[PDB]
Amino acid sequence: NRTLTREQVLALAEHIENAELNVHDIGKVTNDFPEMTFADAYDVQWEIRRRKEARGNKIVGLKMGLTSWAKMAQMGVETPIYGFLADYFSVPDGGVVDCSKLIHPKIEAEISVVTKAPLHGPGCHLGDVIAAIDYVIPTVEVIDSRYENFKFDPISVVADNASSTRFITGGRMASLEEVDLRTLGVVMEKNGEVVELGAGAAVLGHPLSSVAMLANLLAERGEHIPAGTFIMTGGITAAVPVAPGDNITVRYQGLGSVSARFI
Ligand SMILES: [Ca+2]
Ligand SMILES: [Ca+2]
Repeated sequence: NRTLTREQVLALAEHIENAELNVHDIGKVTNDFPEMTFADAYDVQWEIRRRKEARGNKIVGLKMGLTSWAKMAQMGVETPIYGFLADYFSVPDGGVVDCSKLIHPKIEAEISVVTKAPLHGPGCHLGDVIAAIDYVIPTVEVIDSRYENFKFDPISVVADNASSTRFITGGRMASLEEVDLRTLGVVMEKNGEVVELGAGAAVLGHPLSSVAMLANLLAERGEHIPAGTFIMTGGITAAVPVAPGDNITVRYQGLGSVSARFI
């Protein structure tokens, strides 16, 4: 289920990573490799991860994309996608984000978890995930597809590390006992204006399901979710474009807020 030669995987990873590192968009790689499979794309993504680890970057978490059934159906895929988070993606609450290093960023309000027990697929579901959750963390992702197109293409997006670029953690880190992740409300404010509202249920119906799906996806490549893994479970709100000069704050009910300023 792979159509790329290894040379192509390596060349694509370099090409796609450079778009991120050098802050410029590129054509969707499925335009030059229309037969690219998800296995191909994950090979490319994991190769980008390897490139980053090889230069000393710590991989500090994972994120989940396409965590909406409606969006999956629209894309004609049956599962979400994942990407990894590198250490330098991290932005502190209230932190300043330099858009000169970004292409056309948007933010998404998410709830992250840190696990305290290993999780694996296949066949992982909500019930298997609950005991393994240590705490939850309000997290705003900054996504920034390195592709210049308008169509979301899941395979290219996977190769592009699911458009990962920054994540902003903040608010209170709460145990699962304190939080109903389905009804967890978020309010995204941009420049003083409420621009998106959402509830955790927007992530598959239950954000923790995203963790189970991640375990299942990782299991396809013979990986799992080790205890202590930080996982951004998916966009609760529609993604909101940001630009220099923007200030955003996302309030999480009962868990404080996550803010960032863009320059
Ligand atoms: Ca996201
Ligand atoms: Ca805050």
